[PDB]
Amino acid sequence: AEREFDMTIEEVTIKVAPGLDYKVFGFNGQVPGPLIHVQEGDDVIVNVTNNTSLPHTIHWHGVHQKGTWRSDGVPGVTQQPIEAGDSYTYKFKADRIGTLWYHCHVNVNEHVGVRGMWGPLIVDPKQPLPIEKRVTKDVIMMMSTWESAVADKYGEGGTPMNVADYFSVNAKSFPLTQPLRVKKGDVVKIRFFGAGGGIHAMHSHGHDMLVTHKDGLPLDSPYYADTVLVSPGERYDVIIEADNPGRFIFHDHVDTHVTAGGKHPGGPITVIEYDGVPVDDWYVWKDKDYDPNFFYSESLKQGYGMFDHDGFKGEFE
Amino acid sequence: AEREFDMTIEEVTIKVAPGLDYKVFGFNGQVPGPLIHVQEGDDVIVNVTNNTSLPHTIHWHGVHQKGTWRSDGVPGVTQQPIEAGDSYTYKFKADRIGTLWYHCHVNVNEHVGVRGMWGPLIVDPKQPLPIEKRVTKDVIMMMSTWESAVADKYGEGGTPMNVADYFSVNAKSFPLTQPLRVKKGDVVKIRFFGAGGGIHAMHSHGHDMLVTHKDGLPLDSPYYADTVLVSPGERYDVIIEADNPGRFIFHDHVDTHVTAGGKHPGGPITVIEYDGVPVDDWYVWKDKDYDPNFFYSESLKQGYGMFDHDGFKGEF
Amino acid sequence: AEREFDMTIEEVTIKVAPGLDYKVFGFNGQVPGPLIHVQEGDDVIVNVTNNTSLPHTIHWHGVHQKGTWRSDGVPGVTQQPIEAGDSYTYKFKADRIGTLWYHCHVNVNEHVGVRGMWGPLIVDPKQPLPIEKRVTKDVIMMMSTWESAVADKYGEGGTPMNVADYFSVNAKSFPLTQPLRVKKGDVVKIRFFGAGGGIHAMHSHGHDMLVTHKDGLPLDSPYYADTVLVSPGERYDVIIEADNPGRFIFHDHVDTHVTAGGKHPGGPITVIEYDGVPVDDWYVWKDKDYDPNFFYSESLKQGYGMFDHDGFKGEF
Ligand SMILES: [Cl-]
Ligand SMILES: [Cu+2]
Ligand SMILES: [Cu+2]
Ligand SMILES: [Cu+2]
Ligand SMILES: [Cu+2]
Ligand SMILES: [Cu+2]
Ligand SMILES: [Cu+2]
Ligand SMILES: [Cu+2]
Ligand SMILES: [Cu+2]
Ligand SMILES: [Cu+2]
Ligand SMILES: [Cu+2]
Ligand SMILES: [Cu+2]
Ligand SMILES: [Cu+2]
Repeated sequence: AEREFDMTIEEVTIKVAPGLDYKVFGFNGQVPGPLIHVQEGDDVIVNVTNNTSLPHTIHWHGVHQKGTWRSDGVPGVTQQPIEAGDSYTYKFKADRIGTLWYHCHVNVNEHVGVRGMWGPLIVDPKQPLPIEKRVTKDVIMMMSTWESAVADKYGEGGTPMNVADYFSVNAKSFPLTQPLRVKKGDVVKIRFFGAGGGIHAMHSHGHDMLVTHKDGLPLDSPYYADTVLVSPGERYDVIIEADNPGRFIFHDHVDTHVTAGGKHPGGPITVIEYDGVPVDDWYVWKDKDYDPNFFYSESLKQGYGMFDHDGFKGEFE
Repeated sequence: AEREFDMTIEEVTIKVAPGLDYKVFGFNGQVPGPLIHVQEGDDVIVNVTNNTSLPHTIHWHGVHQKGTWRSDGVPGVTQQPIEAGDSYTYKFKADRIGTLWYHCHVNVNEHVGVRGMWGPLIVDPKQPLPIEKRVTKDVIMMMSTWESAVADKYGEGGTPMNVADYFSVNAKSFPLTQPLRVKKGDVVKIRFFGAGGGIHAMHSHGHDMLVTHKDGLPLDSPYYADTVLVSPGERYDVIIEADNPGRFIFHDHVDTHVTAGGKHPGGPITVIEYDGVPVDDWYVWKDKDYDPNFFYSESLKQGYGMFDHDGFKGEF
Repeated sequence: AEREFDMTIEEVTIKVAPGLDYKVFGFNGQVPGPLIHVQEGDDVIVNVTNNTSLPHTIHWHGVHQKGTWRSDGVPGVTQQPIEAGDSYTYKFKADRIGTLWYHCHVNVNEHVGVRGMWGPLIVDPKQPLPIEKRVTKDVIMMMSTWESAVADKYGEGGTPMNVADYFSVNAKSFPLTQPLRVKKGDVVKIRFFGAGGGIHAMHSHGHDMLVTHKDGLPLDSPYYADTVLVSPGERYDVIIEADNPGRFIFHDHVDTHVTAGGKHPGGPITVIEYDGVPVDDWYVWKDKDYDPNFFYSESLKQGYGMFDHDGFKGEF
């Protein structure tokens, strides 16, 4: 099918952590950018308008651009940049399946490293693995890092000289992240993305993960892990069988990453919360103001298309 | 079987490197903490007494806690922490096999990053791989990093603003590590652990490694490597066929990791020393004061239980 | 067959990036060092002369040194170092196949980290994989990092306290790298090496890579990837089918690595350029002074032995 989307690039401010507000260039004014969910073989058209003060592009990471290299999104290689106020249209066939993503390809150390210019692109295979058919909950986790010294200043950041002192999943740092709520018998697909410049060792308490896909393509030899290393650019898809009720933390095991501005706890932490487990008064997330779509799991059920999410939206000036 | 162990947490000082003594929170007053070795299916009970000034927990990494999530050891999530002076009992069924480990889950960036709050938990499958059948020597290597500026003061450390300037295997930096002594024909199982916050590229000279397990679970498709990347949390099990007599160094290949306080050589370095090879006058470890249990290989032959090692104890 | 050659170690200066000249210890005065290409089973003899002011060795990474451990190149473990002005002969059998490499093993944090003391050692297997038989272009990519503060300062560098602020493939930072020129239907073997102290996430636009070898040995279960993480000491071999004409950049996806001295773009970046794709006036490499052997692809076609490359030579 032909699927056409209109995307903008906006200057907004997002709250990454308690006391850390961050200026970003959000696709449709949010970080992570909108979920794009299409079927293998769809023809995709994306009309992009740059409502910011600086040039950008969009690169479609994992998309082969078969006969369509001029839509690859690389400035000075496949196009000139999309200047401030201008528009540009990308066209590609989604013939590469799996967990893909998209991100700016201008000034990437800064724009992708700390300005949140990225989002997920899910291409459903016409022939999914048998296990994929058992899945009852699909979860996106996009990890990145932040340099507080340049939070308020576009044009700086993302160099070896800077210090990454805050860490996140889907642009929030614990406790501002959200739990992953399941019930016994759920079959959970988690898609990990190394969206930023850091390496993240994602560990699930209480469960092993069956690693089934690397960069969106199914492994001939899947393997179990309790800790999956995710590095910039990569994706891993795993399956968790939710057959062990409890409250089980799920987090980046890199020790300095579970900090926020030098304080702990913080960083890419969630909790696998099973519905049947009674809540203790001392539980850190008792009475959490809950977002069921923090990992795009509700959007991923809503059919093909492009989905914004207000829990990811930042504030305009 | 039901296996019941008593553990303490103690404030002790350990020698990590020449030039670097470090204040740690040692399980049973040692770093690495004691080896816990049990069989698939055993019911484990661990009574913990906190003889330190700060709160802690113990999380059993890789243990599913099937029906026992309140023993998972996560403060504010599965329990309130064990306060200074207090005690707490963990109970779980060891139904997950393989190379597991245990560590504090309070203030993890500091307590696991630089205060030595970790140790190995080995669960023997009732049914081991055929490959494991041939093994004649079992070896534990737990890698971690240290920040000299906070060595004497609990309550600081483990952040991106700190500088990790010393590196170790089993809490020693070369030359204070120990050789891995083997004889021709040995079949050596090595279990690597990313116990601290760094990444370690473990490279064996003279030999390829067969990578057989990831996070303690056997791979359907094992593969050979001469360099295995180990990151925080992870474990890799490999097999080395000791069929190539010589002196073969075995070390982290991350270049800045083979330093100590800015000086080379240092860091996670050992030597595979084969029996019978003549020792040259200039050999760095000629006349080494040798500890045959530096990699827990003696303890690992002693059956199920909790094993302290005096070579790992700190001072009060 | 017996393969004997002569290597020297020279103090020279290379250009890593616009504005960054770097003092290195180049094998045969070049960085990457010379390509050594032999067949499985060959007997290799390397006569080394140190024409620098400091001691070095050469370690043959991946080479088992079966019955020849005294040629392993490790100072204080397998030999005394090769002092300034002296010579040393290495002898070994190339019985381990695939993508191997060689590097100094003295002061490695500096000498390998920032002084360019490394090169590729390719051992052709008697029984290549079928896909290897289809290869039309063989490509070596050795990644490393540079600390501009010590560019002029032998004896300094490669510690946690230093700052790696330039990044390269084959000792050049974009735009001083070279394009990977292919034609439609080419079958491209690329060998990635973690030669320096950094981690590199190598991403190919427009194409998936089939990962076929880890540290030079063939995987029983190869797998596709669009991003391959390469860490110090490791090698990965991949295959790209060149079936999608265009201009497709190919680079380290670690965000800070595509900088040069804090400026962007720079670092380990190349472009897969297909023959016959029309060239826009804004294409960054439209006027490139092309070196067809920047990835040793020509040398790799010229027989068994040691190959220098004038494009990698430094200035005395
Ligand atoms: Cl439930
Ligand atoms: Cu941008
Ligand atoms: Cu990308
Ligand atoms: Cu890409
Ligand atoms: Cu944890
Ligand atoms: Cu603790
Ligand atoms: Cu853990
Ligand atoms: Cu855990
Ligand atoms: Cu070595
Ligand atoms: Cu040297
Ligand atoms: Cu090496
Ligand atoms: Cu080696
Ligand atoms: Cu790219």
